[PDB]
Parts: sequence; structure tokens; C-alpha cells
Amino acid sequence: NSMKNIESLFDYSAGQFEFIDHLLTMGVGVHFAALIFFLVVSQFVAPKYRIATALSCIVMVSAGLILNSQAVMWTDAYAYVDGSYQLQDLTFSNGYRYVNWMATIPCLLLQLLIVLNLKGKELFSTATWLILAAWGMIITGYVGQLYEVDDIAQLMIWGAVSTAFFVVMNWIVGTKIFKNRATMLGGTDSTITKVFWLMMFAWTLYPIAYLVPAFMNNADGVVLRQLLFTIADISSKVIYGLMITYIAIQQSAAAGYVPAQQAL
Ligand SMILES: CCCCCCCC/C=C\CCCCCCCC(=O)OC[C@H](O)CO
Ligand SMILES: *C/C=C(C)/C=C/C=C(C)/C=C/C1=C(C)CCCC1(C)C
Ligand SMILES: CCCCCCCC/C=C\CCCCCCCC(=O)O
Ligand SMILES: [Cl-]
Repeated sequence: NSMKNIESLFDYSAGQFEFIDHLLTMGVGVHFAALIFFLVVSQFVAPKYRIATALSCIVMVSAGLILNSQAVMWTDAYAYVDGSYQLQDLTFSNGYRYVNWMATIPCLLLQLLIVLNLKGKELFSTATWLILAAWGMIITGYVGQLYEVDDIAQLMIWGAVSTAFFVVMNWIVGTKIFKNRATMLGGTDSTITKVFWLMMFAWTLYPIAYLVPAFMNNADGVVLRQLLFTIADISSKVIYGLMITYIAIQQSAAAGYVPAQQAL
């Protein structure tokens, strides 16, 4: 897991290494700060959409803990020796991001289906296919990055299979969105279309980070990847769940929930 990542191949200057450390530690604070926000606003959401904000809190801590885990792992693996930080232990890898995405993604998808006003049969059915599509995407992608050092061709093939799931997954998402936005209240039929494009953008940054070993195999590619992961995390989880929350509140107010109508 550790020796399989391009991180293990390079020494890092002080500036590259502190900069990565600060991207992770910052990612933690952003998520734990948003957790408090999502927490305080749960009271202004009608019982119908209130699980959607709870799922945001679950994401913020799930990501926060894996990011904080990367941060520490980052500093335990390297030591400043002779003017550069040099690998000292086999503790750091991006594999724990992948096993994290197995959890956060179903939560990010569920809160979408919730604000879309699905329920019962369709909610359980659409939920099942998306998580299996997402899990297929994640698993094929995890196996592929195990070769980002040894067999790039393999990374390309698994990346290809992973993208097949990704494409099927977004097609289902978009289909349910455009077929059910006429149901949403307070004018959120316009917001949800924006959230979808936000999904398409932020999520597409991930495969771009996945391919960094293929076009930038050096220490500055290790920095660019984390920088890309940071931008994707902040957009796919924080900004994403902020608009999920806005949508939830808006419809709560439009549906006659008083705490929502007074919050707004
Ligand atoms: C190795 C790469 C293999 C993959 C090659 C890519 C080919 C497919 C391209 C884009 C699909 C995008 C799907 C997501 C777009 C959402 C569109 C949508 O939501 O569905 C339309 C809806 O039915 C309207 O009513
Ligand atoms: C908060 C984290 C999120 C929403 C992670 C999303 C991850 C992806 C959309 C990953 C997609 C990949 C492919 C489409 C092919 C290459 C391998 C992956 C797993 C990086
Ligand atoms: C393949 C693994 C299974 C994945 C499917 C997970 C199913 C998720 C289904 C819906 C969970 C959200 C329930 C929220 C309903 C709100 C209604 C209420 O609580 O009164
Ligand atoms: Cl995550």
C-alpha cells in the first residue's frame, strides 16, 4: 500500500513538505468547522429533509478523520535529514482516501436523493444501484493505483473500467434529477441543476489526480495531487453539502416548517 505510491520515490524540500502538511491540516479545520455549521442548522430543517444535513455531518467527520490521519501519517513517515525530508517509515499512502470514499460517497448520494423528494421503493432502488456503481468505481480505482509505480498500463486499464462505472453513475443521477426537479419547492428546481454541474466538475478532479503519476512523476506532482484532492474535497463535500442544506431549508419553508421560514 505504502511502497506502491509515487510519494515513496522522492525526497521533498522543506517547502513542498510543509505545504502538503498544511493542506491536510487545513482540510481538517474546514471540515470540522462545517460540521458545527451543519449541526446548528439541523434544527431549522423539517423532519423530511433533516437526515440530509445529518449525512453532511457524517461526511465532515469521516473526511476530517481521514485527513487528520493523512496529516499525522505524513509527518511520521519523513524526517528532515541533510536539507530534505526523506522517507523513514512505510506509513503514508492514498489508499485510505479510497477506502474512505466508500463511505462518504453513499452519504453524498443519499442526501441528493433525499432533497429530490424520492421515497420508498424508488429511494431504496435508486440508492442501491448508485452505491454499487460507486463502489464498483472505487474498488476498480483502488486496485489501479496500486500500480501507479509498477505498471502504468494497468493503472490505465483499471482507470478505464472505473470510468465506466463513473459514467453510468452520473447518468442515473442526472436522470433522476431532471425527471424529479418539477416536484421540488421554493424554486429549488433551479438550484438542484446547479448542484449537479457542481458534482460533475468537482468529482472529475479526482481521476485527474489519479493520473498525476502518468504525466507528472516527480515531487511537484505529489504536491499537485494533494492540491487537487484538497480542491475536490472542499467542493464535493463542503460546498456540495452547503447547497444540499440550502435546498433542504428552502423546501422546509415552502412546505410550511416554521423554523425554516424564520431562519430564512
Ligand atoms: C473510457 C471512457 C469511457 C466513457 C466514454 C464517455 C462516453 C459518455 C460521455 C458522457 C456521459 C455523461 C453521462 C452524464 C450526463 C448526464 C446526462 C443525463 O442526466 O441524462 C440525460 C437525461 O435523460 C436527460 O433527460
Ligand atoms: C469526497 C470524495 C469524493 C466525492 C470522491 C469521488 C471520487 C471519484 C469520482 C473517483 C473517480 C475515479 C474514476 C472516475 C476513474 C479513476 C479512479 C477514480 C476512483 C479516482
Ligand atoms: C447495496 C447496499 C445497500 C445500499 C442501499 C441503502 C438504502 C438507503 C435508503 C434510504 C435511507 C434514507 C432513509 C430516509 C427516509 C426518510 C423518511 C423518514 O425517516 O421518515
Ligand atoms: Cl473522504
